[PDB]
Amino acid sequence: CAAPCSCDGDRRVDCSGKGLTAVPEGLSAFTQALDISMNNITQLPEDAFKNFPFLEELQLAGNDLSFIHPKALSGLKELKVLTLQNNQLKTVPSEAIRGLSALQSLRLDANHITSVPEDSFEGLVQLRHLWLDDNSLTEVPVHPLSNLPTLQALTLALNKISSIPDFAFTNLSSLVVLHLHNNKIRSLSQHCFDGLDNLETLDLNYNNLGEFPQAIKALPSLKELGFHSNSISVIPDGAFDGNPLLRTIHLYDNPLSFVGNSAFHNLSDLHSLVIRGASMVQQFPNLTGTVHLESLTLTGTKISSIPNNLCQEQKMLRTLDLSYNNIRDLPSFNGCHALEEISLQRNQIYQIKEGTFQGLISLRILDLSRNLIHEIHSRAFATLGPITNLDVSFNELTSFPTEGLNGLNQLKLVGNFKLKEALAAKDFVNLRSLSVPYAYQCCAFWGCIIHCTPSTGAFKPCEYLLGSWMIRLTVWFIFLVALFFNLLVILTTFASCTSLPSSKLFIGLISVSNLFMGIYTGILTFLDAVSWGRFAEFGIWWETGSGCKVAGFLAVFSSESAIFLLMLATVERSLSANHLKQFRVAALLAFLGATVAGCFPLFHRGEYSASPLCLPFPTGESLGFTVTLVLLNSLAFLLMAVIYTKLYCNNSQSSMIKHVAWLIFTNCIFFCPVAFFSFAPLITAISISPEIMKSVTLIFFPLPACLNPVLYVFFNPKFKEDWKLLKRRVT
Amino acid sequence: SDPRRCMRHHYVDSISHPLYKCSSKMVLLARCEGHCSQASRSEPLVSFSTVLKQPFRSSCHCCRPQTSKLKALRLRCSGGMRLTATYRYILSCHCEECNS
Amino acid sequence: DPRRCMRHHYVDSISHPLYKCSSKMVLLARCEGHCSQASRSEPLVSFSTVLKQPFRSSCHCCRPQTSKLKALRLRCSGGMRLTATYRYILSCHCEECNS
Repeated sequence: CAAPCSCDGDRRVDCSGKGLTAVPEGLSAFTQALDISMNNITQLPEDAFKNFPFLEELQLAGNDLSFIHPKALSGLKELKVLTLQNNQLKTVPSEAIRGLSALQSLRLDANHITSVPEDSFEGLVQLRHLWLDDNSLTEVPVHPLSNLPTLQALTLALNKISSIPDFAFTNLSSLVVLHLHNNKIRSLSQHCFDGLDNLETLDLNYNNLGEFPQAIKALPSLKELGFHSNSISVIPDGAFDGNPLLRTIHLYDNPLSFVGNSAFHNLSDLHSLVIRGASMVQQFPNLTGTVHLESLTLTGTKISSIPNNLCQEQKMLRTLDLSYNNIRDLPSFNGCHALEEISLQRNQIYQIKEGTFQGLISLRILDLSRNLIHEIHSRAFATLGPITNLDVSFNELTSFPTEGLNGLNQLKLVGNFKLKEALAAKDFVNLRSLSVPYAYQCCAFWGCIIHCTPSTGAFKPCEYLLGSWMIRLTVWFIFLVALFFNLLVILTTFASCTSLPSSKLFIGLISVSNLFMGIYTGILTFLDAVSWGRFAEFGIWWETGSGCKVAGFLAVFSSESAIFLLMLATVERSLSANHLKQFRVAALLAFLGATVAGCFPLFHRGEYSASPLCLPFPTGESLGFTVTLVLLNSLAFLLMAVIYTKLYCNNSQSSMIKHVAWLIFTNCIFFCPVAFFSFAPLITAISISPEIMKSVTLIFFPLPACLNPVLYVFFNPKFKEDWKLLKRRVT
Repeated sequence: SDPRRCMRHHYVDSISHPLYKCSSKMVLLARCEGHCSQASRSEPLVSFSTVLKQPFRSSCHCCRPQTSKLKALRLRCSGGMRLTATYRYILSCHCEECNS
Repeated sequence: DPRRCMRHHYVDSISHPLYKCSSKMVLLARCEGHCSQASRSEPLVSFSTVLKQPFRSSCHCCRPQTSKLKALRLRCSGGMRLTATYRYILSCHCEECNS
């Protein structure tokens, strides 16, 4: 052995990985394989391998070699493999490899070779493998290549070849592999592949071909063909005519527009066919002869019909994708025994018949989304047992059968609006993922690991509308007090025929507004009492019908009318501290405006559909009318306070003033809590829970409707006595 | 130098990723094939018991690799991807028993 | 061709070693020869970070096909004979070692 090597092996010396700048000395003369790659050898002197007469394999990759002496490779008559990649050879050494008649494999890739001398490759009578990729060749060396009839593999990828002339490879009768990808080829002559009768692999990817090559009708032994990532747009009718043994064709990443009808027929060895983006194709391709397909893909076309003999002719299919077409009638799929995946999304399918999916034992995945399907029979589901995924979404379904789908593991039925019935929870025991058209549909499955998409919370209860047994009691008490007290005040006020002062007048109308609020609370309590613990089948009908619209109108109309009426009362006292005629007209205008504000949300979309209570500001995750309404209410309260402050600074008169005061106050604080819950995303409000929010909204929103009359019946007495006096005197 | 002896041969194969869009590469591989002078035999084991277990003393020699090295190929795919293919390159071969 | 995978015969004295016995010679059978099919080993390629079985090797061996369980009582010079056993190859053919 010598200082810088291994020399350990069966006469196999390996010295790669060192900093040797020259061939080492002192090795055995019977070495049959030398590996001195990855070193700092830049030049080979004359007779540099005279101590290795029996060497057979030589590796010189990774060096900075840039000059080979013509007589450097002398006496290597047994050399068979020579590697010279990752070097800096500016040209192919023709006078240095002349005496290598036993050479079989030669690597010259990753160099800076840009010229091939015409005298090169003269003397290599046993060459089999040649590497010429990763170079700067601008043309095919036709003349040098007509000297190697025994060549079997050739690569010319990653170069700058623009076109292939006539009879370029007219002397290579043993070539089996040819690579021409990652070049700038944009034109092929007619007679350019003549003589390649044994060729099996052809690669033409990442080029600039503008038209489909007609020169491929000369390779009867061709099996694999690839021409993807080109600019081919039209495939001529009858293209693969002289290639009956094709098994793999790559044609994706091309702007295809038209494909001939009789173009892929009579290909018994093809196993796959994927075509995408063929916009100007309106007929199903002919496939009389191609009966060994395992995956068919035809999407983005204008195909409107499917031949009825698709499964009968061929029994090898596993996947089928026919999305993005104009298909509206589905032929019988009986016959495709081996079929497993079907994709038919984004079509015009309108019905599903009994025999559509009959005879599909191996079907596992089905996709029928965005097809506008509205009629599905009670069949075509029992024959497909082992099915896990069923995607039927964004359709016009009205009734979904639940027979034969007990083995599902993931169901998607989100997007339909006419399916208001409840799905049975006993028919989806094995189901694990669910999405439903309505939120309340999760109640049957999820309790009274599924993880349904709507994810019902406090605002979408399943059992109790109101909630706990306290809020329910709180809302029941508010309804029983406010209605009767308001009725007693109206009857006592609108009794005498004497002239009614405006101060005494506004009280009757505050009462009539409140009476309307008590009617809304009673409606809510009756609805809760009717459906106790069964807020599953009474939710969709309530929230998608006419009851919600009526209830929502009363809440908005009653709440907004009282605030506007209270504003006039404060101005009336301020003006008093003649004008009696204007006050009635003002009251009539306030009622008219309150009616418009209430009826405005009944016409637009998405509102009165956020909570089962149908209030306008149940957060409304509608940010119009709600935000608009809450801002208007805040501006009216600030003006009354200022006016009364003005009046603050500014017997019976003292009693009336004091009465109009308490209401500007009793009312202010509650509007306060509801409005604070409202501005939630700006301050985060220390992450208020949705249940405490619902409880606070229920307790406080109708709360003034019951405290306003009691501040006038018995508590804080001013003239109630007179009323009773006068009414009783009346009775 | 019988042509049918246990020796090593070279051939070229094309490597491409099955799923990711990657450019194909042409690589050189070493293969060992031939015949060995030693023959195979199987003799009945003479057991003295009530239970018999594989009573055949087999001795068969096969042409198998002796020394090899592991080299990885950097495959360049569409966009940004550096998928790596690995294989062992055969350095030498000899005849060794299949069982031992 | 005499080098093909055939069945040969031999003898062999029989005497119980663990305990004194008499000796007896029986005709056995074995296989020996070369098969026409050759052996080859080709490497495997895989794109995963973790390596796997580096090579794919095929090899044919001359191995028995059919056997008969037999027995042979002897004389161990004891209170009883203790018996033996084997398989009497009746036909032999080539088969994959790793089959």
